[PDB]
Amino acid sequence: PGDQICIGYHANNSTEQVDTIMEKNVTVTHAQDILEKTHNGKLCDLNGVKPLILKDCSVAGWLLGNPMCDEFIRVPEWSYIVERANPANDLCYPGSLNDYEELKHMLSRINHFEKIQIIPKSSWPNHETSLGVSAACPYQGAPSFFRNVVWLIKKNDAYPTIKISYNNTNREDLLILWGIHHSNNAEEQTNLYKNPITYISVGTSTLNQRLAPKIATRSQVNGLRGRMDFFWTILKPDDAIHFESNGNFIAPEYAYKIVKKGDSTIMKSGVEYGHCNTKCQTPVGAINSSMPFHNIHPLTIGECPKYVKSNKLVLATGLRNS
Amino acid sequence: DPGDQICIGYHANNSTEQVDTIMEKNVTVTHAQDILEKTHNGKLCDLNGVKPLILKDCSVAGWLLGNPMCDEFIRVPEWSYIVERANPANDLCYPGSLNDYEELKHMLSRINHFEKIQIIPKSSWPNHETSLGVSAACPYQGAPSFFRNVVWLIKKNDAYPTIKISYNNTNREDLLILWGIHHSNNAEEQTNLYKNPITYISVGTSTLNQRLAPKIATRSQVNGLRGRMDFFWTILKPDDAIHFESNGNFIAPEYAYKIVKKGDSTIMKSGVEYGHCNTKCQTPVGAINSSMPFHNIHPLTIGECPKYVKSNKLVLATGLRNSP
Amino acid sequence: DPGDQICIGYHANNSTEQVDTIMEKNVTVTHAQDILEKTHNGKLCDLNGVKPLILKDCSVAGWLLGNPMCDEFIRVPEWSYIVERANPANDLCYPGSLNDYEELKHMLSRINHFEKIQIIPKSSWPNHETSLGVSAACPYQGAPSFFRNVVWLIKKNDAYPTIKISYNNTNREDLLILWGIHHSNNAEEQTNLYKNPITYISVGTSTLNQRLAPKIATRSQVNGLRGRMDFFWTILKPDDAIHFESNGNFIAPEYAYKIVKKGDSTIMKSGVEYGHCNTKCQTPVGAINSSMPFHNIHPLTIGECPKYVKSNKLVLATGLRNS
Amino acid sequence: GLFGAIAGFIEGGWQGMVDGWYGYHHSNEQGSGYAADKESTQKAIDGVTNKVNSIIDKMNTQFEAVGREFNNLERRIENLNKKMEDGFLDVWTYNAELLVLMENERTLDFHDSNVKNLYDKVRLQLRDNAKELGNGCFEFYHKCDNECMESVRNGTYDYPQYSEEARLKREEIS
Amino acid sequence: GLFGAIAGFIEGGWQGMVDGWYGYHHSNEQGSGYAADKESTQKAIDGVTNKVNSIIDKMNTQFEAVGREFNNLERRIENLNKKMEDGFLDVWTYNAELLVLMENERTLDFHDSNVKNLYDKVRLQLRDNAKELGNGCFEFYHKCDNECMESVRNGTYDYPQYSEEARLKREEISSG
Amino acid sequence: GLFGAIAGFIEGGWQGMVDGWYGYHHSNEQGSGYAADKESTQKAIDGVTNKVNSIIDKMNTQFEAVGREFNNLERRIENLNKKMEDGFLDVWTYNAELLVLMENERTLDFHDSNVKNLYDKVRLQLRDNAKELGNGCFEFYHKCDNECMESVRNGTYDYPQYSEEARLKREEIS
Ligand SMILES: CC(=O)N[C@H]1[C@H](O[C@@H]2[C@@H](O)[C@H](O)O[C@H](CO)[C@@H]2O)O[C@H](CO)[C@@H](O[C@@H]2O[C@H](CO[C@]3(C(=O)O)C[C@H](O)[C@@H](NC(C)=O)[C@H]([C@H](O)[C@H](O)CO)O3)[C@H](O)[C@H](O)[C@H]2O)[C@@H]1O
Ligand SMILES: CC(=O)N[C@H]1[C@H](O[C@@H]2[C@@H](O)[C@H](O)O[C@H](CO)[C@@H]2O)O[C@H](CO)[C@@H](O[C@@H]2O[C@H](CO[C@]3(C(=O)O)C[C@H](O)[C@@H](NC(C)=O)[C@H]([C@H](O)[C@H](O)CO)O3)[C@H](O)[C@H](O)[C@H]2O)[C@@H]1O
Ligand SMILES: *[C@@H]1O[C@H](CO)[C@@H](O[C@@H]2O[C@H](CO)[C@@H](O[C@@H]3O[C@H](CO)[C@@H](O)[C@H](O)[C@@H]3O)[C@H](O)[C@H]2NC(C)=O)[C@H](O)[C@H]1NC(C)=O
Ligand SMILES: *[C@@H]1O[C@H](CO)[C@@H](O[C@@H]2O[C@H](CO)[C@@H](O[C@@H]3O[C@H](CO)[C@@H](O)[C@H](O)[C@@H]3O)[C@H](O)[C@H]2NC(C)=O)[C@H](O)[C@H]1NC(C)=O
Ligand SMILES: *[C@@H]1O[C@H](CO)[C@@H](O[C@@H]2O[C@H](CO)[C@@H](O[C@@H]3O[C@H](CO)[C@@H](O)[C@H](O)[C@@H]3O)[C@H](O)[C@H]2NC(C)=O)[C@H](O)[C@H]1NC(C)=O
Ligand SMILES: *[C@@H]1O[C@H](CO)[C@@H](O[C@@H]2O[C@H](CO)[C@@H](O)[C@H](O)[C@H]2NC(C)=O)[C@H](O)[C@H]1NC(C)=O
Ligand SMILES: *[C@@H]1O[C@H](CO)[C@@H](O)[C@H](O)[C@H]1NC(C)=O
Ligand SMILES: *[C@@H]1O[C@H](CO)[C@@H](O)[C@H](O)[C@H]1NC(C)=O
Ligand SMILES: *[C@@H]1O[C@H](CO)[C@@H](O)[C@H](O)[C@H]1NC(C)=O
Ligand SMILES: *[C@@H]1O[C@H](CO)[C@@H](O)[C@H](O)[C@H]1NC(C)=O
Ligand SMILES: *[C@@H]1O[C@H](CO)[C@@H](O)[C@H](O)[C@H]1NC(C)=O
Repeated sequence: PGDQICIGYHANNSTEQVDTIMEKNVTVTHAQDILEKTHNGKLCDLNGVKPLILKDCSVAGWLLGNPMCDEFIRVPEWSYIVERANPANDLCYPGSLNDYEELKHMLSRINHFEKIQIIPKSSWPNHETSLGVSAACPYQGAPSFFRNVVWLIKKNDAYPTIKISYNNTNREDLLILWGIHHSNNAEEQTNLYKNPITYISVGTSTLNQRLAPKIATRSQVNGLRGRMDFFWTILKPDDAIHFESNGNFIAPEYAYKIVKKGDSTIMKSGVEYGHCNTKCQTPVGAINSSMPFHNIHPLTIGECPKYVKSNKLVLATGLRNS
Repeated sequence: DPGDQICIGYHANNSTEQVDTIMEKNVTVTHAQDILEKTHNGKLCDLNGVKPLILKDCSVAGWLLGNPMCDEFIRVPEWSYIVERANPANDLCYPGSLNDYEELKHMLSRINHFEKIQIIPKSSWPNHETSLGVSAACPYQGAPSFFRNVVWLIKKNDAYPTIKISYNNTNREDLLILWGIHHSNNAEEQTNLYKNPITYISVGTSTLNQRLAPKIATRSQVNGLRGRMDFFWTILKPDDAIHFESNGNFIAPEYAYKIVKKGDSTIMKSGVEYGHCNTKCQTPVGAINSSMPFHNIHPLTIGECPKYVKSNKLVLATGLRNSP
Repeated sequence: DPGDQICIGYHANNSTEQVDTIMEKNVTVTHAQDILEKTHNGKLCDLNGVKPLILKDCSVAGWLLGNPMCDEFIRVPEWSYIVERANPANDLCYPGSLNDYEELKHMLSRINHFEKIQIIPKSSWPNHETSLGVSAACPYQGAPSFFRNVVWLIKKNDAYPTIKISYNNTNREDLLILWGIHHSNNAEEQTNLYKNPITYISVGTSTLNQRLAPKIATRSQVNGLRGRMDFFWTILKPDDAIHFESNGNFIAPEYAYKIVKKGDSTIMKSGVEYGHCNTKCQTPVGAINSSMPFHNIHPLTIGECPKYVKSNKLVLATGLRNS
Repeated sequence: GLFGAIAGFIEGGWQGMVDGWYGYHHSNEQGSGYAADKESTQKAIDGVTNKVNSIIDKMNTQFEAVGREFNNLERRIENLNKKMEDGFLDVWTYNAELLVLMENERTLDFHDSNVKNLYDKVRLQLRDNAKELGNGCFEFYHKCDNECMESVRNGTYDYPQYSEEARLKREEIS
Repeated sequence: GLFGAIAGFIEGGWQGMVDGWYGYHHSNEQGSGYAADKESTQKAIDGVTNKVNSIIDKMNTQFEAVGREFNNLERRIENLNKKMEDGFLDVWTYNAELLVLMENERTLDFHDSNVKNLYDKVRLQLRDNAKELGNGCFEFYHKCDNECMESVRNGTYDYPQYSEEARLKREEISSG
Repeated sequence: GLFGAIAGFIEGGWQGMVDGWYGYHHSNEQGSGYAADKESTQKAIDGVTNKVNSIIDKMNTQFEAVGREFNNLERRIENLNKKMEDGFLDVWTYNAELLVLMENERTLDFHDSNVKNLYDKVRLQLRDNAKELGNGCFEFYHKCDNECMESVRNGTYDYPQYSEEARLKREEIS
């Protein structure tokens, strides 16, 4: 006998196993895993724009010019902000920044950013401009203060009522920051500003703010019972901001031109910068796209796969192996 | 010799309809159905038989306070949603703000019954002037005016006696009451208007307990005005009383709104013209029919709508594979 | 011709259970299995071994401040979730408000350790009246009373000296401290109670810097009262001191709570009785013990629960067509 | 397809079959023509109708009011709504596409299954009394009148009626 | 009915057989009885068990506290929570209902192929020694006893052992 | 197992077949060897490639910035975000796992149907000129040389050429 023709199918030496709905651990000739599990372990540029990396400073310290942070650098643009989980450098003088979370969200991605001086120290001929200094903000071990703002003190035992204004002649939005100092007692209030009852008036086309110091006993933070509450606003072009105060005024000196075109968030990571580019950034590293799913980290920025709780997603492509 | 022949076969027609399967693309089929909604009528329609409130030239704040530059339309006792332009032409003729504006807008998005009534007529102010609270930034009928549902009280005969008034909600429905405070520009302006250098406003109900003081300072010019007026609101429940106390800078109510709210909606930002139509699903660019499980018109829909997807076609094969 | 016959066939039985396919409806099958959980025990249970904090008819505010109609001292030092009724009857006997009330309730939803301690004894006010701060709106057994955990300080001998008191958190645990301010009705009432026409409250910690002032104005009667009491709270972390300054209208704290929080939960609105049971998933109408992927009991669930769906049955065919 | 029929042993399908989805074509001494099998097409009509209705009707829709009611100092909350909206868009777009892709594969296989099953019913009735050309047709070993043509189509083909005459055409014809 | 066995040519289950989901029914001179194929039945029961377990075990459940913690001036936030909760209910409801509908179709067709696979197994062995009745049974052209029945039910039917014996009747049966 | 080919009447795969997924093994007077059916192998490759690409390309991805920007007095808001992120994770994890399980079952049966269809195409051509061995092989009743074997794999097998030889062989065993 003989002359036989047979029908059969391919088989190889593969050990790749896939799971089906009715059967588990089915060895197949070929298979592909559609789950991304690999990251480069480096913080990268997001679509060609480098992140703004704050080494040890929070956004509040970097914005207000904490003497332990650098005095601005070549950062005219960034795609996201990298913060440490607990930045050591923050508001050195204890206090607060109003709407700090909303301010950070706006500053997460900035198209254009440039510090300028809006009010020189020559604009205060009747107040002391160099005496606004504290030991809780030392620069070279010597007491100092926030670089971008001025702590005004009485001159000649007098604090004349301030009436100053700035017209935003720039063609871009301006970010202006100012503060109010909270005294500890009545005696300290007069020693610094000579005026017992004081106020701060801030006015723009949209802003109408009145601030008064809260003089009370408070626990020591960084050796200080005093507090300073800082505030911010966005001054539109050709608009003007008006400051009026008779004490406790932390007058702005520098301001930032803001051009915002997109949005991002704040990333909390200690991973270093790798001079790379990516479409998706996770706190532990960047991941290359084209897989529909991933399991690296939930707190991603960019066009990323869908984060799942799987360790393997293996699609079967070949035949069942013998 | 002729072997009789019986054959099996299937249907075919003249159809160019194409579907995509999981393993083949562009498969011609005899018949198919699309389960995706793609058409809108390009109009704003009534939602379940209730026409929306369409503020063509006004914001909600300006409409409520009675901005004289906003067009007056016939009273609308009920609406299913509120339509606003992206940038309303008139919002606040006198520069200022309305407190909790976003929440007030959301509450007023769907109102079962709305009716303006008079609570404090201008005849009820013997010791304060009621007709000079007027600005050129709020013209009405060729004359300087103000928000017409409130009254801007001014000193009379160089005197502003302290106001102590009360209103009891005798109606069976809730009442929306608005009032405000005027922020002066300097001490001279304050005395020229109210004669009292230091002024306050106290408002009290069974729940409300509010104290205001004018923030007298220098600001930028809006509509040619450096002053500001911040308005506030509350819902006066039936049989409760509201108590106003002030010695200056008080923007007293004159009209209030009997309000009945049963359902909830939002505010649609659109400029599409009203279409005198009814729908179960409204988009800012038009109404859709909402029979299919999916649609790709717009994400900001009001009503009972299909699931919004970013797709161009969802075509199901119903017939067989068609061959040429 | 009795040709021997071998046949091929399949099972059948008496089952009337029916499943639906994507192309056919009402198909009887020999075996079927439902993946929709539909049963609950109808009682409020412990959540993973921890009993819920059930407030019968008191709110979180009245329970915290010490409303006389509430429990004077709760036994639970630990709870998994708080059970409130839809409208608690005893919220604030004296009309007023509690600052950041909704966020405070979220924190207290699940508490690892909770113990009330006394931080300021009533003997700490030698020149103020500590026994006249009562009200008909806060009765205990008919007689006028007040919140048990705070002291309504009143002028003594027609004088209200400026108060300057402070407390250091010497404990090893965070302290929840509550205080308040009383809003007078008129100038004469302010004098009749505190003798100082213009008064203030200053509260200061390492993070808190608060200035309060009474709002003396005409208001509507609530519980027969036109006065109001606004209450506030803060978390005094260990080794930090709170500082109080006031010359009138001060509602001083007496008792505080040592609090340790290690998990999060929410407030459940229910009237269902406690069932002396344990569960990993709890609903306002009853706890469910299931491993099914879906349930249709209730949407407002606390715990590890299946996915709530709008379905009456999800029955899968685990057998063949019946006949 | 998945069973073999549409573009299988049958190549293109019949344009003259306008009375149904599946059917027969006979060719005897009396003439030729087309006919449809009512039971098979009706099941196919109901099956696809149920499939489309199930996909449409099983969707649950609720009233919602979707807008933008957060101000410039509530952008963090508006980001949360954006993430929620876009997340649901991704879920529904993905499911709708795959559901359409997969059920279309099922539907065409379902039509393929019906044609092959209709073939096997004819195949198991004619047996050795007819010979299969392998292209979707059968060659009778006897004479089949229009009455007997319906018998194949309507399930009443009597095997002994032509078994003897068949042998005189298959075995006898060498 | 995707493979045409369950209700295509078999046309009816057997209430008599209680041993398994699929099996055989022999009827010879010794008697009549029901046999169940333990091989395919065990595979089907194990296969359906995996499907049901996979539908159940793949659902990830985490601790969540669902409540209503927003007040009369936080309704916009509440609307966001409502849209989120309603959105997740719509997703799960659609998936769960359609998952059952699709898998119920596959499970029934899974049972349909198992019968045909058993049917095609017997058909190959007998070839011409037994005719195809069309009702899911094979009437042997030869004589087959209980031992011979076992060979068909475990895959050891010797065709040439009864070849010419079938032919003598086959060439005579068709003669009428 | 749905078609009883890959694990059924064909009990195993061929390691010697390396140029395709499905194919033929022949054994005639000129020798024995392997031949892969590229018409079936290419269509299977395109379909499997389309399925993997569809599972990948139909996913819609958008720019999102996922962080934690809510303070200690906004924990209700961040709990809303927690329920949103966890809910979407449950949706995607359940979808992804079941999508793999269902399609892996579908893909394996897709190969099963292709192998079965190859067997039926060869069987439909040989008819009674070959013997069905029930193991995936056909024993010819005639002499099928290398050119004849290619015709079977080319769908061009000529039945009338070997009819009398096959019938003589069938009678030769009688
Ligand atoms: C300006 C200054 O050094 N003031 C200290 C004060 O001296 C007073 C003197 O300025 C005035 O003319 O006359 C009165 C008597 O009538 C005082 O003699 O003396 C206090 C008690 O010795 C000091 O308090 C101490 O302050 C410490 C912090 O020092 C700094 C700081 O580093 O933050 C010193 C800075 O020069 C000063 N800033 C400015 C702009 O003048 C600040 C400032 O006073 C506070 O930050 C405001 O709250 O304080 C420690 O806090 C220490 O515990 C405390 O005893 C006065 O510093
Ligand atoms: C302290 C007191 O008894 N006040 C009531 C007032 O008595 C006057 C007295 O205070 C003053 O020294 O001398 C004059 C005569 O020269 C009066 O004898 O009389 C008013 C008129 O009836 C009362 O108004 C009523 O107050 C009610 C409130 O009851 C309580 C409460 O809510 O528990 C009673 C408490 O004794 C009282 N506590 C304190 C520390 O003063 C509080 C408190 O006054 C208010 O809660 C503050 O707003 O009030 C009802 O409100 C009732 O409707 C009202 O007519 C004075 O209470
Ligand atoms: C929702 O479905 C309805 C019903 O199918 C659609 O309404 C239909 O719209 C078409 C085109 O606008 C109308 O056709 C027109 O009819 C008039 C006669 O009335 C004729 O003069 C025109 O030339 C044209 O054929 C049709 O009448 C109308 N049907 C009904 C019942 O009113 C509607 O357009 C769908 N909605 C959307 C958003 O697509
Ligand atoms: C499959 O079997 C179910 C029973 O399990 C059938 O459901 C029944 O369908 C009838 C007619 O559609 C329903 O009557 C209708 O009920 C509603 C209220 O639910 C009423 O508004 C209508 O006027 C009418 O009386 C009946 O209630 C329903 N029963 C149940 C238990 O759901 C179903 O029709 C069967 N489907 C098919 C395709 O055969
Ligand atoms: C299924 O096919 C069979 C064929 O084997 C059909 O039996 C035949 O049915 C036709 C239809 O009525 C009968 O023809 C009729 O005959 C009488 C008398 O000659 C005449 O008056 C009528 O006008 C018509 O021509 C035919 O006799 C009958 N064959 C018999 C009785 O042997 C059967 O009806 C078919 N089933 C269905 C449901 O159509
Ligand atoms: C299915 O057909 C569509 C046309 O309906 C094809 O889409 C075309 O793709 C080419 C690619 O180069 C474009 O240049 C054409 O403009 C497209 N036409 C349209 C109308 O969109 C599509 O490519 C086809 N599918 C495949 C797999 O080839
Ligand atoms: C499948 O294989 C993996 C890897 O070896 C093993 O961990 C797992 O237990 C296996 N599962 C079963 C059901 O055999
Ligand atoms: C700023 O300067 C421009 C220059 O024309 C002027 O028009 C504008 O009013 C100024 N802004 C003020 C005064 O707020
Ligand atoms: C309003 O009038 C009713 C009429 O009986 C009265 O009972 C109620 O107390 C009044 N509300 C006040 C005074 O707030
Ligand atoms: C509380 O007492 C401790 C004891 O060492 C001290 O360190 C701490 O500063 C005190 N807290 C204050 C003063 O706020
Ligand atoms: C298939 O093989 C036959 C026999 O060798 C040959 O004649 C025919 O041309 C082939 N078909 C092709 C090459 O398309």
